[PDB]
Amino acid sequence: ERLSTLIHQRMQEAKVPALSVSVTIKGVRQRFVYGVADVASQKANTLDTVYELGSMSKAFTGLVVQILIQEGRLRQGDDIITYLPEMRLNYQGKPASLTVADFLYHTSGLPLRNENLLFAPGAKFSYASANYDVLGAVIENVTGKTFTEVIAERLTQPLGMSATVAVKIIVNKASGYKLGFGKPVLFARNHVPAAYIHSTLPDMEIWIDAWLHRKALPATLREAMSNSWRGNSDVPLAADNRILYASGWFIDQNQGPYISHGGQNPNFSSCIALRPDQQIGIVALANMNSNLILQLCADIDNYLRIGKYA
Repeated sequence: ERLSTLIHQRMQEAKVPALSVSVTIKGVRQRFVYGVADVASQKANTLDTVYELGSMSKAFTGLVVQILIQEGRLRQGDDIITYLPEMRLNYQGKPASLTVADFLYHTSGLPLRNENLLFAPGAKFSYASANYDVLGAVIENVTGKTFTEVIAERLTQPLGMSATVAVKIIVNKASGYKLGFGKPVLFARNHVPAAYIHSTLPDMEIWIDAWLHRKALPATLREAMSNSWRGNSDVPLAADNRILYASGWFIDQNQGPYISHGGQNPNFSSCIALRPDQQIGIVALANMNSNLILQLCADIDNYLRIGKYA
């Protein structure tokens, strides 16, 4: 019957040592912080505990690419070769053509030179985490700066997300655990844009708030946020999935707009979901990789939408 029972039950069923969840609706927000950030040391999961975002880093990368487009320093249509001269890619026998968009929207067909594509670029949606390391490079080639600097310069400092960092060790970072019979501790520079932004719950709340009040930020950010939520429709959709991919977010119109993404690292998992017509923002951070954490934001959304999750 209760939101804390749902969250605590999912935490146990998923066997994640620590779970932090934040839920906001109509400007009322509650936090659910459970468990331990480090098992052996019995260090409690606190508001300060730092998590890996995994694929939820892609929304940060995607927003920056959008800011750069909004400024005229880039276009989605731009050939990738101009920014990454080295990486030429193959399809059939023929050297393929690739655009920034192909990376943003996961239509690249990446199985990085001398490589064969799974399909002609633009032909299909196929999620490849590597697509956003490519855009990490692009953002570097464009600004002449490091990804880490651009993220801090463009997004975290202006938004005041002090504990959020794209890392080129960080205290307060929870231990990462894997799952076998029982949970063994398991606690990559080119892969940070796709998967290695680190943040805290309060900082992810700030991020959620900026997206929920994006009409009241400086125009450059605001127009880039709008464009960030434009899903790519020029792909085949499956019979039971017509959801679109936008800049590091899944966009679903069913009982929507419902805007979301999961994070799935070796040792960490997470999910974020926004329903901006009701001012709903949900974020979950966990220190273990579980498929149930990925579904947790949708449980919470069901609970808010109809009072049922079972």
